Amino acid sequence: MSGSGRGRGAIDREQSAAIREWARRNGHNVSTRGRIPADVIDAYHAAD
Repeated sequence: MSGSGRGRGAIDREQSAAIREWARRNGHNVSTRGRIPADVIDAYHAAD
């Protein structure tokens, strides 16, 4: 989201699966696209 200069998103708990599901939940282009977009990770973290 936004286009943050290294927004990052690393929690010491597994978030990667949830990022993908949250992405799917929002209808983002993940799973249909390879990897997880860092911008999507950032979006996941920014999205409250």
